[PDB]
Amino acid sequence: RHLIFSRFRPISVFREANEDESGFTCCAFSARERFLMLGTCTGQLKLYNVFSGQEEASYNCHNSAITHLEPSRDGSLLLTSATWSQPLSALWGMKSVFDMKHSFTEDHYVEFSKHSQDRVIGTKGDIAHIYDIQTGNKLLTLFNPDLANNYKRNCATFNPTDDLVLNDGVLWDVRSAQAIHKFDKFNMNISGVFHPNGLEVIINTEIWDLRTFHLLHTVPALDQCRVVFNHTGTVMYGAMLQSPFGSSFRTFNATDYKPIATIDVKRNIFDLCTDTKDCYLAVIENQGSMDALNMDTVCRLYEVGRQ
Amino acid sequence: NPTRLREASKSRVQLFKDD
Amino acid sequence: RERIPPGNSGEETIGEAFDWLDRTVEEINRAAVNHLPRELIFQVWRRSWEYWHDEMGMSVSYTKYRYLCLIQKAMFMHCKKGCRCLRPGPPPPPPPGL
Ligand SMILES: [Zn+2]
Repeated sequence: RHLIFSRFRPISVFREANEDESGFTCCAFSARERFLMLGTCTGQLKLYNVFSGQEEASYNCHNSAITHLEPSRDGSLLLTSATWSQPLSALWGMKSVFDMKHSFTEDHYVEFSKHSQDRVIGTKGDIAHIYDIQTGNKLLTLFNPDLANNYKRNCATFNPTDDLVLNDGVLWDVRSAQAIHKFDKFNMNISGVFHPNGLEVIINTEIWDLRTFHLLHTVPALDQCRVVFNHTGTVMYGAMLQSPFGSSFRTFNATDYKPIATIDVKRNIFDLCTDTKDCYLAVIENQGSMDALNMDTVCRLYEVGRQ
Repeated sequence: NPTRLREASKSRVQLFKDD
Repeated sequence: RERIPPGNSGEETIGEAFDWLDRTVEEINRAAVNHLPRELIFQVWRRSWEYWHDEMGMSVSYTKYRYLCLIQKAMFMHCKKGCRCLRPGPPPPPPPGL
């Protein structure tokens, strides 16, 4: 594990086919991983065949930069979020025709429920909304002004069984819509994430015990990092957001929180994602600056476990 | 102009580049 | 194999593409002055214009487009850091089978 997840080897580069300046901002694998899905700075979404490298479809989703993509487990649905243009988030269908199903006009981030995906959780500033996928109707809003932490990058989220919600550093019980606990605030930005094991809560550098609210680990190398887990919850990838984007990503052992490797890519990292096989890692990689009137941003594909 | 981009074999960028 | 719907980007008309470009540049500017320093906007606009319009001789449409992509990236960077600062939809699918 420390051997495999410390070795990465670039095998291809994807660029926007018709552009003079590539403008990718976001990536995700499709449900069956035949395609890489790439959002762009202008609000389009491009699908590239991983095997052949060909672009196969382009869609027009938003009017500003794509910030988040999440295909549903079955591949019939897709969530998107953008940057400044309303609607900021939306729900698309991916069957015979690409179509828009629902708008979440003011939600800057959006996520499927984790057990059965019949619900969407949305985030508007410090407020969480839960929606029903069929109707689009808002089922409940979670908010408490006396308990808020006002994290700058707040992103509400379900726990693996869908019985709990984390929002702005507050544990909510969904069934009763009552606040259960409020986690101590030690940073200004990162609001936190559930471990796939269902036992721990990870908030910036602090790992808390979900049952007893004990402080279990302090992991300094996670500070201000955007966190992603692999499919089995054994490995964490992180990329630092202080352009404030770091040029490295770090791998961690997800069971004991021990560091594995730091991989310098010599490009600013905008985003990254993993398949379900631990075969490939995809990274959005930027070079240049506003001063040079050049912000070429490309996607590099890596083999995991080979050097 | 009701011509589709696909009818013209153009993307947005190419369309703006030609004029 | 996995299948995906055909793209709709090519289903936008020429006329509506030009209007999209004009309308969006104006809107991004009005939005960006509430997040980014005003003189940064002015500076990127004027330099983009000197380079692609005056120096390289590209159309005003191409010039506006290179400029928009740069501002969209600036806005992306601003919002990812976290922000506490004080209209026709998508084109139709192509007809199935064609
Ligand atoms: Zn702002």
